[PDB]
Amino acid sequence: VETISFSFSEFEPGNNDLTLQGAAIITQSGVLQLTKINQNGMPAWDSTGRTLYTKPVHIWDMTTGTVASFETRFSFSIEQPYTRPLPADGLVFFMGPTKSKPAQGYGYLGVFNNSKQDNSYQTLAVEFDTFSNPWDPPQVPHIGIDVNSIRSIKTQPFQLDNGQVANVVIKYDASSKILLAVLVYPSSGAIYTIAEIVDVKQVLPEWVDVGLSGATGAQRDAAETHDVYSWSFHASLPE
Amino acid sequence: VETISFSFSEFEPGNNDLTLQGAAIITQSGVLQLTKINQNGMPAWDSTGRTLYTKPVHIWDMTTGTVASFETRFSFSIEQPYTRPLPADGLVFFMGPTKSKPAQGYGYLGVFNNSKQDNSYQTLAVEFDTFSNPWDPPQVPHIGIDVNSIRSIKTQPFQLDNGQVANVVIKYDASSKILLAVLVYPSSGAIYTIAEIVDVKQVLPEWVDVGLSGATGAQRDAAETHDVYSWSFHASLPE
Ligand SMILES: *[C@@H]1O[C@H](CO)[C@@H](O[C@@H]2O[C@H](CO)[C@@H](O[C@@H]3O[C@H](CO)[C@@H](O)[C@H](O[C@H]4O[C@H](CO)[C@@H](O)[C@H](O)[C@@H]4O)[C@@H]3O[C@@H]3OC[C@@H](O)[C@H](O)[C@H]3O)[C@H](O)[C@H]2NC(C)=O)[C@H](O[C@@H]2O[C@@H](C)[C@@H](O)[C@@H](O)[C@@H]2O)[C@H]1NC(C)=O
Ligand SMILES: OC[C@H]1O[C@@H](O[C@H]2[C@H](O)[C@H](O)[C@H](O)O[C@@H]2CO)[C@H](O)[C@@H](O)[C@H]1O
Ligand SMILES: OC[C@H]1O[C@@H](O[C@H]2[C@H](O)[C@H](O)[C@H](O)O[C@@H]2CO)[C@H](O)[C@@H](O)[C@H]1O
Ligand SMILES: *[C@@H]1O[C@H](CO)[C@@H](O)[C@H](O)[C@H]1NC(C)=O
Ligand SMILES: [Ca+2]
Ligand SMILES: [Ca+2]
Ligand SMILES: [Mn+2]
Ligand SMILES: [Mn+2]
Ligand code: NA
Repeated sequence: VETISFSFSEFEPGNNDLTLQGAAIITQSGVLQLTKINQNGMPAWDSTGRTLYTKPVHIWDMTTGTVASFETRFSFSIEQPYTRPLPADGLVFFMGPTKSKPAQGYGYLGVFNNSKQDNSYQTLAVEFDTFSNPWDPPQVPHIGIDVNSIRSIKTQPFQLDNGQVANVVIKYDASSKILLAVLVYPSSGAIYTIAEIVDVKQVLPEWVDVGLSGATGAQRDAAETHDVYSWSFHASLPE
Repeated sequence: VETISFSFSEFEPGNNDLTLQGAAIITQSGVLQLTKINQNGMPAWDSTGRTLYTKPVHIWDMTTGTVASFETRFSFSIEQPYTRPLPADGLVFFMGPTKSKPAQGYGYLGVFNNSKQDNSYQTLAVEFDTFSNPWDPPQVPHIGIDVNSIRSIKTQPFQLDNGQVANVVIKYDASSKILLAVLVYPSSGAIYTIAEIVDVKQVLPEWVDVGLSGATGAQRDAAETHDVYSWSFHASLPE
């Protein structure tokens, strides 16, 4: 069995196990600020930032036909400090082709280039979307399972606990082809779940990068924090 | 859309919306004790108890082919206070034929009669199993998805937080046929998930009872509490 796993209980600046793209920085206190926080402590609009795990993950093999099972977990907080305009745009965990660079910001969350359903993306993502774009359901925030498109195949509305920490669990079972995501707010005890059938060999390349991305909006103060406090991942490819 | 739903933030004695079976009592403090607590506060062995919602739930319709989606949530605690022997047996949420009475206790959890795979059970269940029977995985406790058998089609080990309250979310989407279950321990933050494909059209009857059952073990002090503090449910049958 070919397995790979990492576990960041906090984030430390400088360590070359994570690549920081765009606006993403790691604070001295250990927080991954995906999008920019101004000097006054307020989130900046027109910001996009990602991080990628530096080593690639073997997810499936075309010769042997085997598909890996995987699971990722992270804790994040989104603080929306303004009533007007609406906050934007969200954060997302995404898996796709290696050596990728930040795509379009705003409602494309740094992962996609437009709203088109296109297999050439080769990207699977679980989004936590805070702004209702024309391709979105009306309710925000919502969890979404994104398969080669920012237009989710499945969405689940959830109520933001503004400024508080959420715990995310995402798991894929290759035998059932079930992709599963759970959000828990320890502050309130709220639990949200979403699941859908994802055939990974049809979606992802054989080797992928895993990463996290966030984006703020396209007009002044259409913004919110996208802080991540911890991140772990594990995959096991049968041989 | 044919919809049914209930919600108990606590339980009160006498409420005719819940039928109590076997050893199940509702204390004055509002707790549903599925299995017998002795007068010294210690859980009794050789105990089986269940509760049923008094109204049936329309899960699917034969003439139209539509299948309902549903979700249940409850909080429970299991305390294992004896150092010997091993505790037993667990508790379970189950859906099956209406007007049912308690089945066999011990490892059958008050829901099944034997360890057979028998489609005439017509019973779907999500178990939280504390004793490893010959048909069980070796790890206990574990979550299990039971389809017409106490022999789970899928299990997930989890670590008991002795005496602490756990929150359970169980969700079924009829379109993807994904049955999902989540357990969260607020006391520790632990999160556990499990999911598997279930075609309730081939499993459950058209109308079902929903319920909770618990059982202690078959020898002295092979026992533990099975207390439930809240229970909610919701099903929506498309038309
Ligand atoms: C969202 O949009 C991003 C911005 O466009 C995409 O990124 C760009 O992707 C293109 C590939 O389509 C990259 O361009 C290539 O760069 C390589 C390496 O230098 C060149 O070898 C390659 O050129 C050769 O192939 C071309 C056909 O593709 C031929 O036309 C050409 O003659 C060569 O034979 C090509 O470079 C371009 O060639 C055409 C010229 O007009 C152009 O000037 C020149 O750049 C490009 O580098 C890349 N940009 C960035 C910032 O990454 C992005 O695409 C995804 O990511 C890239 C890296 C690839 O992995 C794609 O397969 C993938 O789709 C896309 N993002 C997503 C998620 O879709
Ligand atoms: O307000 C945040 C959203 O902005 C969207 O872009 C809009 C932009 O703010 C401006 O108003 C422009 O004139 O219109 C576009 C809408 O097409 C952005 O697409 C969305 O994701 C949010 O960031
Ligand atoms: O110890 C608890 C378990 O008991 C199991 O029954 C056993 C019983 O305890 C006694 O030892 C008897 O002689 O053997 C049986 C095993 O067949 C019970 O089946 C299990 O669910 C637990 O309750
Ligand atoms: C389970 O036991 C009860 C009581 O004997 C019986 O009525 C029921 O038909 C049994 N079901 C199965 C599948 O054996
Ligand atoms: Ca959006
Ligand atoms: Ca058992
Ligand atoms: Mn969305
Ligand atoms: Mn079991
Ligand atoms: Na905060």
